[PDB]
Amino acid sequence: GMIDFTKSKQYTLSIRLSTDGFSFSIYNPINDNSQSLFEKEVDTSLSLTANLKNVFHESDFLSYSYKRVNIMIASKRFTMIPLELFEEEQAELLFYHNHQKRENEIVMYNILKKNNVVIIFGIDKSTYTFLNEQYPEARFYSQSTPLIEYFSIKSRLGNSKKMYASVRKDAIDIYCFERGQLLLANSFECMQTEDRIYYLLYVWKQLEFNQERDELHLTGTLSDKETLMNELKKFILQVFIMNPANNIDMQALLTCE
Repeated sequence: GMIDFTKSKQYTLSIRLSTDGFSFSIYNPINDNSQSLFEKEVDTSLSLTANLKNVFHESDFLSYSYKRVNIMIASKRFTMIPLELFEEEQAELLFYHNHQKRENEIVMYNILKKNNVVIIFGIDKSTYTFLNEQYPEARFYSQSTPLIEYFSIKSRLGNSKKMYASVRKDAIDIYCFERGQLLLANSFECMQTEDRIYYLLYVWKQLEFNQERDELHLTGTLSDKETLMNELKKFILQVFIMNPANNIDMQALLTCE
C-alpha cells in the first residue's frame, strides 16, 4: 500500500507508545487502506520522552501534516468505570484511589458511549507536552479504549462469556465480556509465564467463568507459549490464540471511530 506522502493532509497518523516499542500507521480514507509505516525499537536505558524525541528527530514522515493524529498509550495505568458512575470532576480522585500517585503524570479519559464505559488513563507529562507541541489537535487514547470497542463486537458471536488477554512484555491487559457487555478491564504487572497464568486464573475465578463453556482468547507477546498453553489448558477447556497474533491495537483502532 504505497503512501504518497504529498497527500498526508488527507490521511490519519496513528501512533502507539509503549515500553516495548513504538508503532506508527498511516490510514488513507480516500481509497480506504492502511500502512504500518514504521516500528521504532525503544532503548530501555532511556525514558519514554527521550526515545520519542529521538524518533521524531530521525523520522522524516512524522513531521508531515496529517488530517488527524491518534496517540495510543499502552500502559497498565488505566481504570475502567461504568459511564453511569463517571463524573469528570471525580476522574483524578478515582484514578489515584487505584494507582500510586505520580508527579510527572497527567490524567485523561476516553468515553466509550456505545459500550457505556469510561477509561481513565495516565500519560507521562513530558511526553504529553512534547506531543501537544508537535500536534496541537491530536486525539489521545488509552490502548484499552479501541481494544474494548473491538473485543465488545467480537464477543457477541456465540453464547459464551469471553476473556480477551493482550499480553505485553511486563503486563497482561484483561478484558472480559458477556454478549458485548464489558464485565471487567484491568492490567496486571507480570513478566513470566507463572505470573501471567496466575492473573488469568484469578480473574476467571473472580468473575465465576465456566471452565467448560467460557473462552479465553490470547494475543500479543506470547513468549514461552508451549508452557503457557499447557498450564492454562488444564483449567480452561476453550483457549485460543487470536488472529492476528500481534499488533491487534491498530486493527482495533482502524475498526472504530
